[PDB]
Amino acid sequence: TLLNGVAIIVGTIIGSGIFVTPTGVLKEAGSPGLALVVWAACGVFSIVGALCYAELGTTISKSGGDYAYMLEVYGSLPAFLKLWIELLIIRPSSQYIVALVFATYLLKPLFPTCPVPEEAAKLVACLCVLLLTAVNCYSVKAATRVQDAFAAAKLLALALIILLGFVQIGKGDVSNLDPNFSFEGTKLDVGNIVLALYSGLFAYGGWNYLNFVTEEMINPYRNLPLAIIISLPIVTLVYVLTNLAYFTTLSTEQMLSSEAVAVDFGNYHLGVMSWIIPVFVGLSCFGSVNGSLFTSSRLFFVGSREGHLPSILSMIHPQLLTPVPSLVFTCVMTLLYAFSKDIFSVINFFSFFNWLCVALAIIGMIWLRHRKPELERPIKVNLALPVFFILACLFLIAVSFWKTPVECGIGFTIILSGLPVYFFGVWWKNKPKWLLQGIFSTTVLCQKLMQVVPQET
Amino acid sequence: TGLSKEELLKVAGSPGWVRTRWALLLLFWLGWLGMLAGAVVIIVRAPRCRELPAQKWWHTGALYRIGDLQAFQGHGAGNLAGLKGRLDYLSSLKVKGLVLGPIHKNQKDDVAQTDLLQIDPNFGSKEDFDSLLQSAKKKSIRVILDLTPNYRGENSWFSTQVDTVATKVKDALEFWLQAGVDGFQVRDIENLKDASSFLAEWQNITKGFSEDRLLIAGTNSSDLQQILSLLESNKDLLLTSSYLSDSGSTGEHTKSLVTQYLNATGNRWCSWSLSQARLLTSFLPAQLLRLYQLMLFTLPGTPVFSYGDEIGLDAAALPGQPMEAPVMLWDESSFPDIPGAVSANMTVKGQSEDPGSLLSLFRRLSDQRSKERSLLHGDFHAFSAGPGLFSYIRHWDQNERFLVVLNFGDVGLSAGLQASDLPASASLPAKADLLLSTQPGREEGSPLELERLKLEPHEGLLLRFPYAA
Ligand SMILES: CCCCCCCCCCCCCCCCCC(=O)OC[C@H](COP(=O)(O)O)OC(=O)CCCCCCCCCCCCCCCCC
Ligand SMILES: CCCCCCCCCCCCCCCCCC(=O)OC[C@H](COP(=O)(O)O)OC(=O)CCCCCCCCCCCCCCCCC
Ligand SMILES: *[C@@H]1O[C@H](CO)[C@@H](O[C@@H]2O[C@H](CO)[C@@H](O)[C@H](O)[C@H]2NC(C)=O)[C@H](O)[C@H]1NC(C)=O
Ligand SMILES: *[C@@H]1O[C@H](CO)[C@@H](O[C@@H]2O[C@H](CO)[C@@H](O)[C@H](O)[C@H]2NC(C)=O)[C@H](O)[C@H]1NC(C)=O
Ligand SMILES: *[C@@H]1O[C@H](CO)[C@@H](O[C@@H]2O[C@H](CO)[C@@H](O)[C@H](O)[C@H]2NC(C)=O)[C@H](O)[C@H]1NC(C)=O
Ligand SMILES: *[C@@H]1O[C@H](CO)[C@@H](O[C@@H]2O[C@H](CO)[C@@H](O)[C@H](O)[C@H]2NC(C)=O)[C@H](O)[C@H]1NC(C)=O
Repeated sequence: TLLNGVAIIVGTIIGSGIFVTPTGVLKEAGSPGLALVVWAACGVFSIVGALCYAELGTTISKSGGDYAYMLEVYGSLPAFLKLWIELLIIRPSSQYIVALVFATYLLKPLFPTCPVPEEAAKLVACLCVLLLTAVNCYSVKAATRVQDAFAAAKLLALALIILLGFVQIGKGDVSNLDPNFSFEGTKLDVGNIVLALYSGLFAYGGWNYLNFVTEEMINPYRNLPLAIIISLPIVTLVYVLTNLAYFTTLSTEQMLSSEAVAVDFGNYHLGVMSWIIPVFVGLSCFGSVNGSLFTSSRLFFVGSREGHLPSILSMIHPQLLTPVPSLVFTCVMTLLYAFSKDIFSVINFFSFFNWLCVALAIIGMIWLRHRKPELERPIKVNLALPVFFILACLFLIAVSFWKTPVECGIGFTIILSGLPVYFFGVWWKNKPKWLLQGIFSTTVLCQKLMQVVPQET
Repeated sequence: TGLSKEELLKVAGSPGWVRTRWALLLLFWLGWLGMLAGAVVIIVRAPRCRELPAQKWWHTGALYRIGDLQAFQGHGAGNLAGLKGRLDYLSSLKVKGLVLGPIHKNQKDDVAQTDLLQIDPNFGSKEDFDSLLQSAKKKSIRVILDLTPNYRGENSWFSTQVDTVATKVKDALEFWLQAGVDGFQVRDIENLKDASSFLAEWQNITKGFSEDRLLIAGTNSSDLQQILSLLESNKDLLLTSSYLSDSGSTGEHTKSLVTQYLNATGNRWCSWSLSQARLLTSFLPAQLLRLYQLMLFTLPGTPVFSYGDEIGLDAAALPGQPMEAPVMLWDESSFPDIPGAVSANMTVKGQSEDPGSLLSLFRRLSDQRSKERSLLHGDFHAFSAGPGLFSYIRHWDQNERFLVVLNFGDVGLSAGLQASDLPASASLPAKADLLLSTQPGREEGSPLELERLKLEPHEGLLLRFPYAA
């Protein structure tokens, strides 16, 4: 369908990171002049990235996503190393942030001018997850209705911010801020700019492993690459209009202070100010870790089938079936990031390995443009476009060792831990035979423990 | 594939494994409700918030006295429309208001020929004045209109019969509020007979239209007891005086005035100015100019300044000049009578590029005063230190705490900042980051040690340290 290719794909890319990241670009850019440039410079950069995946999703198109696209290209311990990162780094830490933001927009309507304690925002973050991972261990068809009510709340909040931000300039005192004092200034050109970009890049993502099923179910067939070029400028439009409601109605010191900017817009604008904003921002962040648990199970079914990822996972329950050993594995790793210090220390830790996973996936496209031609590419983009993409993406990582190398130091530590469990995983000689009974011993204990049965082999 | 099949599992998993499955399921919702109220504990025994104290617009930054426009610009430009281009400079200082005037019709020394409602045509007309208010209000700089009647003679208040003189003030407060001014000022009310009854009536009139309007008043009095007679029935009345103007030049003498004037009023809003009309260089030597400023921008109240206070405008350093209203200097071409008597450092332009100048000190302080919620309306507590110091702390609810250290003597000392009296909410740490200094030669950003803090002769320090326990 012509328009429904956009309407499905716009609500997918609008995430709940828009209620977090305006504070994080503002403290790494200085003024709203250079802050609104970062929202536009992240605007264009993600049209380039989604075109690189609009073609790469169509060439191979097996099943299993970004992992399986690299499984075709390398097909060895590079594939497991890419799998060892997403189970441990990308998928846990991005769910913690949305859970941590669900806390601070729920505990900030009763702490109006002060700061929420660190130790209490974590225990409402953990509570939100463990509550929500247990719904998905129960009825899936009940949890899918729960996915319905949170799409509507994410749009009612982001419009009511606008229509109150629209009349606030129309009531009087046009250009109530007019601040661009560091639009030419406060710019280190290496450190603070990239750190402001990581907050902007987080703000809408999921143009990578979410669009391939989005096109597939209608089969409109290769009018999708225009359908994202229509779509992603609508998202950069909404993500810039919402900052215009922030910089006018708030100040640049009231914004960088608080943790919930959306309630400061809500507090000043209206006196009801409690039934509206932290509810609608609260339901919106409550859905992005719900729907991150529907789609979490798909990865396990692909990895265990290929001989990676030992087969305790990818087993499903009897009555009221739901992938139970997988959801337990994700929620444990999610709560292991409750040992973290700052939320923008997590976004900088998340987006380091997100944007190295993306960059090697597209270097592997050029080496599949160099080597192995005639693979029936339904979509081929101009090859000058992906080399715009890598040369920027090496520029993000190479400055991220000049800036905060200790978190990337423990990030390369955890991927040297995936190397011996690779050699223990598939390369290992089953010669000593003491362990082969034990692997069967350990696995059948968990099946008796959880009541989970294998796939229909 | 290493497993037990669907049918083989339903053989093996049934017996008493059902009970250890219902036990781990029931231990979940207990370990969930255990984490539930374990968070609800922390949300109840948490220190709450102080509610914010409904500030007015003058609370939030300095004011600025401009008495002589003639000087304020120069020759040829001494008018209201030539003043209207200066708001780019006045917002460079981040002031929040202007003491403007007096601009009304004063011939000389005559009651019947002094009309407060008519402007003096040496400045412009009412339409020029309405151009000024409307241009200022776009930058959010309010305009306070000075209404001292005989602003050209010896006695300011026309020594003959007075109830018609106050009647001229009684309608002039009605007139200019309709034009939309946001505040007034009378001066020299020691020349007013029964000041405390007319001021309280005019305060009823300035608050009679709205509550966003103020009424400053001046006197040459430095008597602590005489001021409080004026502030007896009136509490929402600003009142500048020469109370701090008498020197002493010592800290414990200066400490005694600030504490007592706060103690005798309690905790109301002050207005920390040296005099009612003049400059700071009238009452201070050349090296204390950098040192008050900082103290002025940090005490609880509204600092009130005059033009040239930020550049060190010294009338004694430049001959051929009226003490009452010195040449508002701007550039090297600012003193047209004797060329070469003005150095590069002296004008607005030459100091606007040096990061160590006195005007560079004024913009950093007026920045922090208008943004930091401690220096906006945090509470004031001083404490004892060495013999020639004056140190104090500004601190609000949970925001950033501030520490000021001033050395009013010319002997280089150490700190000795014994707190011993402050609450735990404003308890000092061992180390604290340095924000600025008056003398150059410090590492701005490095946390200094307060017990090993050594002071230089005439050096101020502003430090900061966060809320902790
Ligand atoms: C945390 C969640 C618990 C609930 C879910 C249970 C999941 C259990 C496994 C968790 C880890 C899963 C990823 C393992 C890494 C991939 C390995 C792989 O792909 O092998 C395929 C391989 C093939 O399985 P198959 O396809 O079923 O034949 O499976 C295995 O080899 C299982 C090997 C288990 C041990 C992994 C290596 C651990 C070495 C360090 C052990 C340290 C223990 C702690 C010491 C004491 C500390 C106090
Ligand atoms: C203070 C810290 C928080 C407290 C504990 C934190 C961690 C708790 C475990 C993870 C969070 C559990 C979320 C809830 C999951 C169950 C929700 C549900 O109702 O499902 C219905 C599900 C199906 O119902 P059924 O038909 O009765 O089986 O219930 C279960 O299958 C039981 C699930 C409970 C498992 C809890 C303990 C996990 C065992 C991990 C084994 C680890 C050793 C093996 C080696 C691997 C490690 C290397
Ligand atoms: C207005 O000024 C008067 C006279 O100085 C102050 O005293 C009030 O006088 C009015 C006259 O009726 C009385 O109703 C009040 O009771 C007096 N004060 C009090 C206690 O309210 C008065 O304080 C000034 N402003 C006001 C009215 O608050
Ligand atoms: C305010 O300034 C005047 C001007 O010198 C001080 O002196 C008074 O002057 C008037 C007439 O000019 C006399 O009638 C007074 O008797 C003078 N005062 C005294 C104490 O002799 C006046 O003292 C100053 N006010 C204060 C409070 O010091
Ligand atoms: C000044 O503030 C202090 C409290 O800090 C009070 O002074 C007290 O005054 C009484 C009576 O003169 C003495 O018995 C106390 O010893 C004083 N205490 C201190 C700490 O000095 C009082 O509130 C204020 N002074 C006056 C005169 O009101
Ligand atoms: C510009 O400032 C300089 C330096 O502060 C002044 O030149 C000094 O004047 C003092 C007078 O007390 C002399 O003691 C110094 O020897 C002078 N310094 C130099 C380097 O010669 C100068 O006076 C200032 N500008 C004006 C017009 O006063």
